[PDB]
Amino acid sequence: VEAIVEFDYQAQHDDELTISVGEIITNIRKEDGGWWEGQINGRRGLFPDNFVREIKK
Amino acid sequence: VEAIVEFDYQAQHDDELTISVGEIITNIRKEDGGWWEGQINGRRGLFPDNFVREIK
Amino acid sequence: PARPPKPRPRR
Ligand code: NA
Ligand code: NA
Repeated sequence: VEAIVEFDYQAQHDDELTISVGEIITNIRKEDGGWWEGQINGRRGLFPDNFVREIKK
Repeated sequence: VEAIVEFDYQAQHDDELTISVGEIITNIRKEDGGWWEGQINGRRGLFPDNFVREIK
Repeated sequence: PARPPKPRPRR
């Protein structure tokens, strides 16, 4: 599962992933609650799902 | 189109709707971006859609 | 131009 960042978001906890508009997020593990875990080149972490769009195929 | 509040939200703007868990939001009109316009009581305003569940 | 979206609370 991959996704691309639609809105910027700054981590607020050491377990969160700071994402920026455009980046592709990989190794994405879903889960209800509004937060997903995945990696963007650098770090891995929990990022807010409503700020990114899931890629197809 | 109605929904029920899942998380609490304190409207941080004159045009925002303050919502509380359990409340029924109605006359909701959607719009991309993370904010919906709906109504509770006699109050209407904008609130984050991921903060409520749309009733089936 | 919608305002910035809000993340769902960490619960
Ligand atoms: Na999303
Ligand atoms: Na929702």
